Amino acid sequence: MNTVPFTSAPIEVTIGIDQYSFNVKENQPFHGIKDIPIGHVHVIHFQHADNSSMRYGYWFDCRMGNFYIQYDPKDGLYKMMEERDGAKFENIVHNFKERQMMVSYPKIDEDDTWYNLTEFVQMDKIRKIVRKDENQFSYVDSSMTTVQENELSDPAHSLNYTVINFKSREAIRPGHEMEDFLDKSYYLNTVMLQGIFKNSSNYFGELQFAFLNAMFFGNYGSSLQWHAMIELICSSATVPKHMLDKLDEILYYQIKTLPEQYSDILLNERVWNICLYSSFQKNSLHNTEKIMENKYPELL
Amino acid sequence: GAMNSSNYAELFNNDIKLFVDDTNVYRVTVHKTFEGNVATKAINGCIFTLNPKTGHLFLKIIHTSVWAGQKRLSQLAKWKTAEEVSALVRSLPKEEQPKQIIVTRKAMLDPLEVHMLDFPNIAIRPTELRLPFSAAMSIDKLSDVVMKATEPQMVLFNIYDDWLDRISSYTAFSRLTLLLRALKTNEESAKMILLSDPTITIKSYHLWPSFTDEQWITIESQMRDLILTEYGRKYNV
Ligand SMILES: O=C(Cn1cncn1)c1cccc(F)c1
Repeated sequence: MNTVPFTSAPIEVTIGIDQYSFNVKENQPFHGIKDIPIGHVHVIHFQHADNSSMRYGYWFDCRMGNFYIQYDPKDGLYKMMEERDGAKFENIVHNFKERQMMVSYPKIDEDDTWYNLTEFVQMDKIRKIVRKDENQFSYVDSSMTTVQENELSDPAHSLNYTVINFKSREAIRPGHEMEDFLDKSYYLNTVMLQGIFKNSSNYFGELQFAFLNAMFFGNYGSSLQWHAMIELICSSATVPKHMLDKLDEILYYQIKTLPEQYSDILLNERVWNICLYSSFQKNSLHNTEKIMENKYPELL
Repeated sequence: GAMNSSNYAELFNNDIKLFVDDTNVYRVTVHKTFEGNVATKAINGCIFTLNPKTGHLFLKIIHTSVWAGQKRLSQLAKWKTAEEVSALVRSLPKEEQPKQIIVTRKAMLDPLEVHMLDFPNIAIRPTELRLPFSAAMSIDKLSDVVMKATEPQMVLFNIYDDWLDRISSYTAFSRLTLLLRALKTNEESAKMILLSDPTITIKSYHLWPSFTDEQWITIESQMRDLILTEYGRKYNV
């Protein structure tokens, strides 16, 4: 179990850790979060009480270093930093753990939600989508645009998701125009899986990371990427059986976790109705179709 | 974006464009089988690709052999249309290639866009106009060449005959659509109008009769009467 200490909490803020969140008051004696499970990536995120604009946060893996949060009064936000001095970090953490000024990551023992949302998400891949190579952790916020969004303006602060475009030469083989547009299996299996992602775990990991950024930061381009990667599978006649089974589980847990009140903006009516009711894989996502029909029958 | 009544004069400017109509590509007769079921028999079709400024018509004849052994023919017809339009553009010299292609039915947009990915600078546009190009098969010489074809074939026409010697492209296109709208609303009456007077002939190298200017006004007036009427006969007014 690992710990992300906080130097202090000088501004009132809602702090998220993975799917949990809690309110900290201005200058409350809050010194961080303890008992964070090892073996998973995590996201610690923020929404200032004064400015609900800009949710922002940091993806990290405690196996990659000792990280802590301190407020920066010049840039006006809680920044993740790394403590290089291990002994110093141990002492600062133990003292705060003794004074009980930390919240405990509140995982219920039965609960596999976070694992199921992050099963294929790896910190090394996150760091390639979010390019800032001097830090081991990755900052995301509501307003960052994707590489594909910029092609349609600061390249350093972008989300470099894999570009997927159904009406592109990459997607459409000369002489197979109709075939490849109506059945995307070529594009899915040869171009993306074999060519770009190398395997379906890396594909699913980017899909999961895009959903999480859409849900935690309301990041619009992430939401586009999540739906694009779903649609590319649902619109492929030929998908490995294991990939369909795993996708159904992935989507099921995303749909389960989505706040009921955010469905109107984070779910694309067209993509979902196509995937569940029209596409090649309309009969292949049983768990996802059941939760969608019972939780958001309005969208459909 | 879309083509409508507001940007209608764009059609006659000096940017090469083409209208593409796919309504006569996949054509069928519906009939009963010996067992009393229903079946279709395809008949030859055509793509109607028209330069509205010049009158040049690229009539790609769609021979029924192209449907043999194929499924979902209405969907395939849109892709076959787009393949043939793309092949046409590629056959043209660069300075003759269109800068825009306007499709008369929105279902053609994605098929054409995909087939024209090699031409990112050619804008593919829909239109809000209800253009009557489906009536092209009421022009006898066009129907004749489609029905006689025994193989895929492209035939070139000037759908304006020699009118551009005397009138502008805007007027020529208005006359064309009036004639076609008439032929679409009541083909018999429209054809009666065009041919009642046997002293006005169709030149061997033309599609429509050799009317004088004054005769064209009389003709155009009768076609508008027909269209307004049939609109009464239809709505009882
Ligand atoms: O580096 C620091 C504190 N500091 C060092 N130089 C300037 N500020 C640190 C490390 C670990 C946990 C924590 F709360 C603070």
